[PDB]
Amino acid sequence: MMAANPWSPVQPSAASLLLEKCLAAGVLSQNALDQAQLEAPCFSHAEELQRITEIK
Amino acid sequence: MSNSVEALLEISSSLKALKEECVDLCSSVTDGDKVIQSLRLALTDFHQLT
Repeated sequence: MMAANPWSPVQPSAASLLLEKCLAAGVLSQNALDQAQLEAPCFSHAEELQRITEIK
Repeated sequence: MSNSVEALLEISSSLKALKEECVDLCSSVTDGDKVIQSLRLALTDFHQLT
């Protein structure tokens, strides 16, 4: 029972805990999840502002 | 973004040009304070001799 290291800055999301449960029950395979991986960029506008601040 | 990057390239070029003009100024920190003391003595002597 992978005891969530309380000190990890990133708390596990409900989605993650659900996915983990599905994988542990053998109903979902990691291969099936990998094939479904969406590389969609998250927060693009915030990233651009960070770069401008550094150059300044 | 495009404006910031162009401003960096301009300032960097201006700095490089000024560093090259100031090559004689960049050598060994001899104790500026010692040279002035010595100069003070020489001037004072010069004045007295004149």
